[PDB]
Amino acid sequence: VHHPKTKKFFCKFCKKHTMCKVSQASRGEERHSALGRRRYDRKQKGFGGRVKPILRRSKKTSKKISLRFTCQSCKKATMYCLGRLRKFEWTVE
Amino acid sequence: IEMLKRVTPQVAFGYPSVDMVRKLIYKLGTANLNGQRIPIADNQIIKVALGHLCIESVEDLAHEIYTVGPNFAAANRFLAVFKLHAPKGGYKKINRAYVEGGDYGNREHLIDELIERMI
Amino acid sequence: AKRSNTSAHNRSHQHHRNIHKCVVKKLWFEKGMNAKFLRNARYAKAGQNK
Amino acid sequence: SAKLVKNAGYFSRFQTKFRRRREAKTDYVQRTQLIQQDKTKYGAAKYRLVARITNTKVIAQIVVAELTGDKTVCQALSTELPKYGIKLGLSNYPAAYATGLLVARRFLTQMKLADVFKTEITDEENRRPFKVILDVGLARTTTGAKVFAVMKGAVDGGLFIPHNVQYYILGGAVADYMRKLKKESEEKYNKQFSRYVKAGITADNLEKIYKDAHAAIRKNPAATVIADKKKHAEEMKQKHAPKKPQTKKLSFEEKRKILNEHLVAAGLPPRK
Amino acid sequence: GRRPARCYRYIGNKPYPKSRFCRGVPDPRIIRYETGTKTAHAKELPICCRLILLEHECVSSEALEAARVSSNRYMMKTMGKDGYHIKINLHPFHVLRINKMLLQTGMRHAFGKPEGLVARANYNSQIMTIRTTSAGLKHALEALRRASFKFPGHSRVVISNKVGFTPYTFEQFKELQANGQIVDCGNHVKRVYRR
Amino acid sequence: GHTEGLRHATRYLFARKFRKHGAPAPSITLRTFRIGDIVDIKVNGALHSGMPNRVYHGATGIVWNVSPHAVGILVKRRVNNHIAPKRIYVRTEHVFPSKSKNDFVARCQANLKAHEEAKKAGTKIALPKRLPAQPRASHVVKPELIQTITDAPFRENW
RNA sequence: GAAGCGGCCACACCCGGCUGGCAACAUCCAGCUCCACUCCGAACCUGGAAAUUAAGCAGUCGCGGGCCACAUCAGUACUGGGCUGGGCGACUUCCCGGGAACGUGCGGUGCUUGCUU
RNA sequence: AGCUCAGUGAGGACAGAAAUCUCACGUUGAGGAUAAGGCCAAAAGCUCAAUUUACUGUGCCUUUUUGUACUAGGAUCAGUUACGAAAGUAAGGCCUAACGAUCCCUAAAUAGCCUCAGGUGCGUGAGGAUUGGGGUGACAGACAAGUUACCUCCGGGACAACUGGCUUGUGGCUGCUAAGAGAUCAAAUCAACGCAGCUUUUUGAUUCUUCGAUGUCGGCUCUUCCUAUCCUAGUGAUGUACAA
RNA sequence: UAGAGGUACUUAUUUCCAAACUUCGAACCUCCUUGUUAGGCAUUUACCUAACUGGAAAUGCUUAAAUGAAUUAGCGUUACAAGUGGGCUCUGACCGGUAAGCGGUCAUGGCGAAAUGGGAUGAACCAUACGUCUGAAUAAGGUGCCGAAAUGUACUAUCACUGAUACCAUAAAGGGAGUCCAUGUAUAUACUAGGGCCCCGAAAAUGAAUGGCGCAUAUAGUACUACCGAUCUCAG
Repeated sequence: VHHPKTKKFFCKFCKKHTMCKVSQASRGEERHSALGRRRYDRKQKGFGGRVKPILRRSKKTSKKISLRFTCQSCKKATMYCLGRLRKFEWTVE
Repeated sequence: IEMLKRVTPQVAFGYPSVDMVRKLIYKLGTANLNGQRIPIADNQIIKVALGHLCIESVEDLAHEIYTVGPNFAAANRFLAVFKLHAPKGGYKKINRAYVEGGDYGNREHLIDELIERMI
Repeated sequence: AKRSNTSAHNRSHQHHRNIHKCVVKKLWFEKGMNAKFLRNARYAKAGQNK
Repeated sequence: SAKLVKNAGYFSRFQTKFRRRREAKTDYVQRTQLIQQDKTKYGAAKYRLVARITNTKVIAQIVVAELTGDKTVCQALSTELPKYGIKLGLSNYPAAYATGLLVARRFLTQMKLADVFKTEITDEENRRPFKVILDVGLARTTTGAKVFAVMKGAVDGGLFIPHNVQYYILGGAVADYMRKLKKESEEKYNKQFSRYVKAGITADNLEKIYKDAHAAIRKNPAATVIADKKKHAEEMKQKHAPKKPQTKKLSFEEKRKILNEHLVAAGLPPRK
Repeated sequence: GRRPARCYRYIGNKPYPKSRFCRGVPDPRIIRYETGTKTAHAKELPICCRLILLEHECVSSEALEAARVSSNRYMMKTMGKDGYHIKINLHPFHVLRINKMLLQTGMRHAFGKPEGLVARANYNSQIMTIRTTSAGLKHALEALRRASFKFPGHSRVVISNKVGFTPYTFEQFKELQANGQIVDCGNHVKRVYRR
Repeated sequence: GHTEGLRHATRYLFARKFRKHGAPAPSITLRTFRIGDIVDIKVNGALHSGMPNRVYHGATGIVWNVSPHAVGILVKRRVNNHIAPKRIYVRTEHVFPSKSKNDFVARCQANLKAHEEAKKAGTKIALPKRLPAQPRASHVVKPELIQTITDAPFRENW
């Protein structure tokens, strides 16, 4: 599906509608200073294989596209979620 | 009557004459007082229960049945259910109606012929 | 292996051993109802006692 | 010869439209959203200014909906305007505005609120104005239309009609169109403005008459307080009775007489 | 080939016609339901002669075509395609089914493919007619005696009072014709309702 | 293949009678409701916003909330063992004023008409009440048409 | 009687005849501004008033189509209880209760809420 | 806001069964993303124009409480925008499917709200509360290939192979009817297309009995029973001359 | 399905149909109401209305008149815990199957956990659901003898190596100057509309079972009394 690159939207902090440059959301790669990760590093050391599971039987090939409505008055992003999409385009017209 | 239409296979019933309504209450009549199933014995039983409703003695109670006066259901509730023995002719067919050569359901006037021999 | 899936033979029997009528406490349900109505219904009660 | 549409199977199946959809006078999608009021306001009236323009007459009303039927609270009608000044052109644009002033000022003098709400209104510790909605109808809502001429009369009269918006108003645009026929064509001036010449008001007078029309409407708005209404309604039947009576119904006896005389020609009498 | 028709006599389901849903259906054995002088009249062939069924059951399509051929070939032999008019007043719409069987998976996914067409009769349903003249009323009864042995159960052969295949008695027919209320279509009688 | 959908097994529930298709009349929107009022839920099949469930078709309840387009209705569904209360919200175009009480309210006002007017003359009152249909008084009957019904001889007529 | 506004939404619809226009509704006449035709003043819009009831509209007629109503259809079809009733069966007498439809016959073809001349 | 579709009927240079144009009838049979069923005509369809309410925040209700959740939908309140002359309408798609826990990671704050236990500490860094995403289709959600005739154990007639039982489609046997074969002639003898039965000597179907075991195919040897009779006893028919 | 009328279609018809067709539409069901109902008065509100001596809602006061279907019945609420989570089945309705003592559902009943009597015999069918005893009169079902009780009275059919009491323990299509009863016509007689009972159709393996003996007015129907008979009913 296509989507506008700018549209009007309620800025939650400014408390009114205002036009905002939208963009696709950043999937961050995990840092190793994370507490959860640290537990994993220490626990993975020693013997007795891999410890926690990873999901082998993973069927579905789809992903809910979260957008990032970065405001221009407020300067603050507020994340909108669409449904689940196979492809995602920008509108050119 | 519409209640009796549902239960017609389970019961025999009809319209008793005054000599039959009499003879039940003098012989077999009992008063259900405070859930006790007491035998009728003497008229001071039924003065105490029913005197405020202007029914003094057993003649006035029997009258209140067969004329169906205003305090009928007081007088009927006062009477405990009668308990009869199985009659000295027998009778033909439980499971057919009287109308089709049997027993159950409405027999109008000839209930008096049945109750004589049940008593 | 293949045993029965369901039955309703003696559902009726069990229900009638006891169909108890659950009675409502009050007809108003103040979690629901219009807030704008109930907002004013407070200021009716609050003003009266003074 | 192809399929006969309109069998018995068609007409048995056929649902009708209501009535004023068939006669083609009301949009019921308008009307159902014109009438409606929130259930938290319960039995409350809201008024609606009807303003339907026939040929000759500009009609204008104020209406409340009820379950039995609609009820006019006050009415005004452009054939009244001869009394106030305006003799001719009773579906002009300035005639439509003049009825708008009558519907306002009569309605406010019935309610006894004439000293309040003198001018247009344009906000607290002050009495709130009458909400009166525009019912247009099936007339198309374009700019410079004669429906919104009646609106501007009602707003300048008194009533808060909600909207988002003095030429055309004191007889302009009529008066210019007189001059274009008068100056050039001359023949066409006799066709177009026959009655005007007859009075004859002239091109110049249109501006003058309307201002003193708006003076006299604001001074003495209500009129023709007739009673009782029953004996008024009886007189109108005699006054406007066709000289020739309408054909009246043949009775069931004389129908069967005429049926049989037709059936005598083709044989097999009589019966029905 | 076929099952014995004692399999598919009595009716142990809802009726199951040829449609979108049934799909893979073979067409019935019957094509012609009606033979003899089809283009005739009510007045030309007044005498009528019916075969009534005295059971509530299924009649096969194979029975109804056996009954037509045995009817025609007797009436052809005697009088010779002139007077008579044969008609069949069952149409087989009910479709039968089979579980097949013919290793094996029996009684699992038991629903089965359609095998053949059938007609569902009702107690006193006429399943045949012969309309004819008074000369060959004798021959019509002897035809329907032979056609009755084709059908399941037992079945009465009856001389009707009413004219043709019309629902009018001989007494009523003269009164309406005389009245002029009734009219004649190419075949059969069309009433005049005076409307 | 039994399904537990919202609008399931409602082919003929939300059908629109016959020659009663289209939107309803605007008299329906002009009607008013109050808290405590008895109302019956029967559905317009056309108007899709703010329906009830399939189950509360033909189901009497009492109004408890009222809101700009819609009415909160309290209705007693029978669960398994017990009769639960159910707080519905539903639009006014699926909701009508029920005539359950109009027998009762007619009698109370008819009684007060009798109880007052007895005292106005006064005089002395007979007490009216409802009573099931009762066995008849004796009376005498002369007819002057008496047919004699008999069974005819059977004839086939086909 | 006519008109604007409506209520139940065919006893009001659909085909085809006949009789009416004092005002009113309408056809109609004209195109300059308001604005209107993805072309056209046909429509929509605006300004008229010469002549007409031909059409719409109103009333009315038709062994009219449909719709509505009552009576027959019929104690039929089907159906809730009951029988150590019948019947190889399929189905079905009878007893105590409820009770259609299509068709046909005759009738009818809008009844008036609030304002106005 | 304006308009009416599918289709049928007549027309119209080249024009044909189908191009574009015109009038007339046209209750909706077209179309409304898709399954099937509802729903819809000055619309919910088609066209044109302007738009971002497919928006933000907490409770509530229904499906469903004999089991409370998520999904989906619904009525509001508190905001704010869009559009319209306005009443109003909009919280996606006319209505019913189109999707998902803890833990962990991750993103949202112009860079905010709390904590880092001697400091009402100073940078970095980390951890929290609140709101989405990354995913489990076995869809209330372990992270997971075979073989055993070398096999073991627990139990199961809750479940098969095996005799019996019920059933008779299939197999076998027999009626009723005749449409003709049979030179001629339906019935000496065959017998269609049909219809109605019987049988448990075939094989199915089923799972009632037996899994703390009724020794399972055939042949050999001996007994008795049934007749739906091939021969022997006695009888009738014949396309029975004799015989066969 | 099969003709007629119009210019293969089409206007009316006709034979005969639909679990996933509906222009009509039952029975059986289902849900709500049936004692407090009409008002009047004046405080409260930031809500609604153009406006308040209005609306909406809850707080109190009070003006009138009564307990306003039947039959029955005390009703309400909480805590703790057992066993259970293989069911089977009569009579009707139903899906799949040729059908099954087959598989899967529905409504009331039954068994499981329910004796006793009756169906010779049987979990389930009929009567009836039970303390220990003594009687009376009954129910289902029976009354030649086994076996308690009429080979009862009144009235019609039946000859067959045959018939004989619900569930039930099998028999059909199709035949018969057997006998009894019988419909319509024609001339004592010919031609048949049929109905019962009886016969044929009707063949399996140990010797064999209306329960047996046996019966032939102890077989098949019909009506009315008397009588025997349960742990039911009634009396002590």
